[PDB]
Amino acid sequence: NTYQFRNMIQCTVPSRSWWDFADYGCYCGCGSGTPVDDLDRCCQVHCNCYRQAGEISGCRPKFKTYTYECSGGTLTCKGDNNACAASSCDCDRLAAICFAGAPYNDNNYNIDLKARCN
Amino acid sequence: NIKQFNNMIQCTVPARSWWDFADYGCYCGSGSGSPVDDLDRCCQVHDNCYNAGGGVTGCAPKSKTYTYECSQGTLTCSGENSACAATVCDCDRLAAICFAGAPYNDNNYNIDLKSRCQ
Ligand SMILES: CC(=O)N[C@@H]1[C@@H](O)[C@H](O)[C@@H](CO)O[C@H]1O
Ligand SMILES: [Zn+2]
Ligand SMILES: [Zn+2]
Repeated sequence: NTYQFRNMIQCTVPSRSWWDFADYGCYCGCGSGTPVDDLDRCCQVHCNCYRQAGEISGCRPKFKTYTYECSGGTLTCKGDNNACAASSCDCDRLAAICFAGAPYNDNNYNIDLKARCN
Repeated sequence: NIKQFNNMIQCTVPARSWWDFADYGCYCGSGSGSPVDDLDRCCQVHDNCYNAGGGVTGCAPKSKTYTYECSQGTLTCSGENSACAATVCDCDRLAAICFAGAPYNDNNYNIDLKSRCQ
């Protein structure tokens, strides 16, 4: 669920408030257009990831509570997860890991979506 | 679905595009914090309507395609819509109608959420 994903982020990127990713580029906050950079593409893969999970009957990616462990840059989705929860967890985890490897460009935060992603 | 909602929006507010609402206030886009104005409220409810329809079975707002019509600024959802389509469709037309009537404040577009939506 959203809350768990927020933790993975604080996990892999402690030097930043999860808000730094609530409105970055064209995809962090999930939309469309040309990714602005590596970090934005991370979010691009994440939204698409959520979209595939939605194809599993009864699977609400923003809400599905899953089992995971986030230990100092280390993220682990637990096996005790069903198809929906397992898929969701791998989305968030991989996105969290992705953020950790992509530069964060202050320019790309809170950009004009109407003009830049359309 | 969202593709149909994007267009619903233009039916009632032709002078604008859905993009003007993609990043407005604290809700038109995703969800969080305290509404900013009438418009930012229209979006709160809309989302609520959606999560209420998610309660219908196998009902996915952003993805279920409904049968609607636009005739000179006035929207109409057709009857042949399944319980899920009909609910979503209505959500969207009420939102569209709510957007046209609410004031659009440039000052509340592209706002720094990390400071106005806690
Ligand atoms: C609270 C939270 O983490 N919300 C995430 C956001 O961080 C992420 O940037 C965005 C796009 O992929 O998807 C949202 O669901
Ligand atoms: Zn452990
Ligand atoms: Zn923004």
